Amino acid sequence: ELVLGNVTENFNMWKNDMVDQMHEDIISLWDQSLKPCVKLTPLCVTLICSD
Amino acid sequence: AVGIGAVFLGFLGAAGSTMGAASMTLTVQARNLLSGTVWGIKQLQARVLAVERYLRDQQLLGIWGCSGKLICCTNVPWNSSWSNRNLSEIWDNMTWLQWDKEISNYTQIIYGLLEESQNQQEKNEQDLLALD
Amino acid sequence: AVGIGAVFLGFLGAAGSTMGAASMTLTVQARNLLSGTVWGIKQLQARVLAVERYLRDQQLLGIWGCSGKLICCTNVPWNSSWSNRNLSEIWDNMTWLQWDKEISNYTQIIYGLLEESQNQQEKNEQDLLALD
Amino acid sequence: AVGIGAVFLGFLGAAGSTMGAASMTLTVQARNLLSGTVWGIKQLQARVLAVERYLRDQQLLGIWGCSGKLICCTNVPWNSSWSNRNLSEIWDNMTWLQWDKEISNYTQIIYGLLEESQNQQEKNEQDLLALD
Amino acid sequence: ATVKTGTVEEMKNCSFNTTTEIRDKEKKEYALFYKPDIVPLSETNNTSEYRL
Repeated sequence: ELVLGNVTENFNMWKNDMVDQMHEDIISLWDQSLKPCVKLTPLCVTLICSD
Repeated sequence: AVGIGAVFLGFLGAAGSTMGAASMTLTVQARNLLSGTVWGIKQLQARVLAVERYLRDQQLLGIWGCSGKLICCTNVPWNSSWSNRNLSEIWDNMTWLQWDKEISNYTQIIYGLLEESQNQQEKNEQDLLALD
Repeated sequence: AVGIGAVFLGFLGAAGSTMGAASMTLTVQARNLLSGTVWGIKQLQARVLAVERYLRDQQLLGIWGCSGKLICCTNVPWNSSWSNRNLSEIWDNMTWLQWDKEISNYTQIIYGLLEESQNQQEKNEQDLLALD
Repeated sequence: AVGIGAVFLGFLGAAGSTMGAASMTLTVQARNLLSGTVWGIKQLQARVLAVERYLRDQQLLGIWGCSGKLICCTNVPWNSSWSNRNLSEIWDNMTWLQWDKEISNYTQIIYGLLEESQNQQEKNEQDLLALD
Repeated sequence: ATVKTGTVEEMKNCSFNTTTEIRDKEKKEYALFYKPDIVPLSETNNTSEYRL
């Protein structure tokens, strides 16, 4: 709830670091959640197809 | 803005108040410095730094005097080159964050003085206790 | 049961003795609250919680007074709404565990009283050391 | 060898100086006892041991007295069976390391005297503050 | 590799069927190996047959 009163502070949107924490946490979690799942290696066979 | 239940429980909430008026709130910051798969290592590393931050402060306070006192006097005189303001500006006009912009110059000079003041005092008390 | 070498070294060994006679054993508990692959994470989380448990008590005693004293007085009068017993019942009849069942009500009233009792002491000493 | 800016920042550097001379340097040791994939477990385990070591020392110093004082007197007399030297050998001739080779025998007898010495004092003080 | 002295004959020239990207198609392929990586495959009439 804490509005700081008579303070003024120099924010930045593009020089910001916390965006790269979001980015690394995202990739490291995506890649973690795939490790237990079925690798499609046996499925690289010759497909025969029609429309 | 200021309320003693929560002002430093989200930290910082008195920082506009000027240095004299801020000095009644210090306890709320102190009591909040220590709250609480690879994410296990993230939390452990974050916790262990927050402990060492706290202990390294409490150790400095031990060595200079005073051991837990939040506010204490020190028997180190304030040098003319630092003396650039009348006391009333410091206590009644500046904010703590603004005062830091000044005394963030030359700080370790003060810590060297503060440490050695305590050494000489413990040498002196030891002789008084040797007579006593 | 009681024995100051081991009573609290596996903890709690005095708990039936009544509140007055337990006061001689506190050091045995105070000296033991800090004794010492995914299993590595279980042990690290066990250790770091035991440190944070300990430091948070030292921070509270530091803020109310007294900085490391095991026992001390506090300039908070004991209110009639808590005063439901004579001193002899407390020190000579109840156990600490029996006492907890009462003063586990309203405990944060007391911690509010204690913290502010210290603020006003440190302010009042600061004026005297300013006159000294 | 001795130099207060670094002597104990790599630790130990006064160890040849004799016990009386080394006593001016103790602060440099204290202020350095707490500096700072599977390798993350190795580092966390090193940190967490450095913390618990440091705290168990401060816990003892609290319980005996004195909670932050680096040097204090203790109202335990020195028994004749340890009194095997004149004070002038101890303070002016031996090194701290050479002294340790003696009182590394039977040190726990002294801890049992120091701990119990504090109890009897804190009971005595409580009876005086009980009339304050 | 070209018969001759142990300076050249330190190299064997060997060929084998690799599995392509396509699990059902195997392709003949070749490489040079030093004699210490290679051992004569048994169960044969002292032939040109080998393994790692």
